[PDB]
Amino acid sequence: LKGANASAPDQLSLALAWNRVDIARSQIFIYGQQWPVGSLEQAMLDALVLDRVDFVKLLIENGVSMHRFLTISRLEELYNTRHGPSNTLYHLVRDVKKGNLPPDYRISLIDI
Amino acid sequence: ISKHTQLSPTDAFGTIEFQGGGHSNKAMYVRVSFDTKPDLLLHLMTKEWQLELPKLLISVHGGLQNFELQPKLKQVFGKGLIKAAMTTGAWIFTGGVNTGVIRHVGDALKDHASKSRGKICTIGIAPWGIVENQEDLIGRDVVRPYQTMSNPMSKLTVLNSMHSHFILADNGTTGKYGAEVKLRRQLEKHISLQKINTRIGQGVPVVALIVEGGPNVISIVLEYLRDTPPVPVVVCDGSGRASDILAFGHKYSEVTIQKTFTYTRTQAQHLFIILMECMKKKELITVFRMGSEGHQDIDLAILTAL
Amino acid sequence: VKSISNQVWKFQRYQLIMTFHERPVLPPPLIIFSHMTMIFQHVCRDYGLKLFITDDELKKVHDFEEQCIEEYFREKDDRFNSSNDERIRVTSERVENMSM
Repeated sequence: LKGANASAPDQLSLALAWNRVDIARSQIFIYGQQWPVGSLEQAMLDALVLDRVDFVKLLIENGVSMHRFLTISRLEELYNTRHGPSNTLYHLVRDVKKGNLPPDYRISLIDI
Repeated sequence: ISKHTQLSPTDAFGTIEFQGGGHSNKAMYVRVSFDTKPDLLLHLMTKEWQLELPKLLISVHGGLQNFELQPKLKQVFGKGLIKAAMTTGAWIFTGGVNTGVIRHVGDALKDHASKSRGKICTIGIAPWGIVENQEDLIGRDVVRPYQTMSNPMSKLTVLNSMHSHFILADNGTTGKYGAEVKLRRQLEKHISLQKINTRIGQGVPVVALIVEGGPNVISIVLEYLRDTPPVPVVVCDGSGRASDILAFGHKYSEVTIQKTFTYTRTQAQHLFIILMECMKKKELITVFRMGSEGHQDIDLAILTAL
Repeated sequence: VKSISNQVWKFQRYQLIMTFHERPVLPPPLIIFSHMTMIFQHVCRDYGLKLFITDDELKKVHDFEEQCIEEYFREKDDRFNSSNDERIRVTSERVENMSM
């Protein structure tokens, strides 16, 4: 962490990729981090798609509000993610739409 | 100008919820003027908010600088203050803004609600100009969402969460303090004169707790001790600032070379007159320390001072 | 078998109540009169199904439910942290650390 001497979002992304929450809790979130504007919400979006409950809770505990974070576009991006565990949403979408969708079809909220 | 502000009616009073925090909390808020009589404020506090007369009143003073407390001190202090305000029904007067010791008591309340029931009526009397969002609260008698997120360059500190009630004092300026101190002292004096339920004839006792602070903390402690009904003062040594020098002066009293601290200003100027006055009226002062002397609990330290 | 039957009967009470709420007032032997009322009205749930409320009652109910769920979680955590297994495990870990 201290060897990279990079910005706070880079250290936070490293800790998110390692799935080490206590390191971010102690080393990262300290007195006067001076977070760049839009960094915390980007980290929340990255933590959602990777299925990190602890990091989502930690980011919520430090100023990130879902009432401003969540939009239609971000929810749409959440529903089309790939960096997560297996799910049967695509098969249900295909069955509802009767298999007419082309490959790599872009899901929309109306489909949900 | 010479305080040339028109006395328009208040247009910001109701309830606010703190969004972005790690909890869901509600807090009544009313903005008022610096000339509001203490009896009127007490009427609003006991009638519109449904708050009974307390059996204990704690005043907390500190430094507006965002200082830092050592481990094992902030935990013990927080739990002692919380226990002293929870076992006995009490009001905790604070600065209100999220700076310094007020952030510490906010975190102490954060730990308390994590693992205990009940509600602590903590009242934060803060100036109106220093809040980050003077707007976003102008909805009268309506809920207004509030953002706990803050930025270093805002120059206006957000209101600390985990505070049950607020009172905002306005004199006109923005970014300048010293608009509520007289109101705060008059409110404390007016509450102290209120009779407790007992028929013996004693008012609601008032205690003062000092952590960190700065040059003004000595003046405030001296003003507290010189009032005709004396107000006992409890000081924590481990903070480092003028609390520590008060703890030092509590020892080996009735060493001027030992009075070279130089944290305020140049060595040529000193407040040794008022410090000697404080050491002259040192029977009312009670100092908390860990293992060095008695009262290892902050809760036992505060109660035994009354 | 009797426990299952009791549970199933308590479940089917709701279906019976709704079935008789939808039912017309007249009994079948003289239902002919109301069996032709809807014929003319075709070309022409205040309670018992739902309960319409205002905004203030809605907010009060939401705050009540939030207080209930917070209390339930706190009670569950307090019950879990005082069970014998948790105390034994924590005591063993602290004793080992203290011994080292």
